[PDB]
Amino acid sequence: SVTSAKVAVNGVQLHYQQTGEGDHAVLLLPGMLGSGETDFGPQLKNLNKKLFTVVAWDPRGYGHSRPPDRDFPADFFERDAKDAVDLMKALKFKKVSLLGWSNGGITALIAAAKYPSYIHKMVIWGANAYVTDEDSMIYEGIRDVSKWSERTRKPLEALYGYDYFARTCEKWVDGIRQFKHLPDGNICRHLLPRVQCPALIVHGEKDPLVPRFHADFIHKHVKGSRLHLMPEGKHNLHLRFADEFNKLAEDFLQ
Ligand SMILES: [Mg+2]
Ligand SMILES: [Mn+2]
Repeated sequence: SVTSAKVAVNGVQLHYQQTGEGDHAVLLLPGMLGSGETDFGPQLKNLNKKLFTVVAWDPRGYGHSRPPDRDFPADFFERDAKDAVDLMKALKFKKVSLLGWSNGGITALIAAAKYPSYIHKMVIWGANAYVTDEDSMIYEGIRDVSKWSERTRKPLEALYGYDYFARTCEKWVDGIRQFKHLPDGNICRHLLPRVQCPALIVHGEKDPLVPRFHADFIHKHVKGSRLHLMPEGKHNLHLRFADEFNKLAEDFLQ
């Protein structure tokens, strides 16, 4: 049983979903253009409701956190990280663990580094702490939503409507693209050494959007982190292998 609602945080009404009664609060952070509704169906239903209290948020401009419309300033990842922790604080949790997928994992790495006393543990997958030419190219091939597989496009076209969907996707490529021009193509390489909580980095060896070197780099610099490779996993491994991923995360969080 899942409840959806909005809460006022930093000038925006953020939408989120909540389920469970457990004393271990967990925030599910979605990837680009994501939402609790489209990115975390299997988690919101299957994660142990006895052990955890699960919340899936919609970053401003994504999901149902509209208005406002999504924009991508130089600090958009840090802004999402602030909103994410302020949202959990708004919901009265005193500490939380984080499950971050893709851009959501980047956000989670940032939150843990900036608000270490608030974060217990974290599980991230498909994140990249910087942008390279290989990434830049990958993102260019993702730009046009029309070129997306009817399956991957259906839920998002339904959520936002084509126009907003395709357009936001464009601004995202332009937004994630801006980092290549900073020293080291940096997004958060400098914050990895500041992550102080136990971290589990999962990576699908067949992930087509994020090269494995990004998972190896984050494992290397996040002290005490563990890196788990899934031979058949792709970028959406928590959906394609929900039961397998869920056990991995639940075993790690306890
Ligand atoms: Mg360098
Ligand atoms: Mn929502």
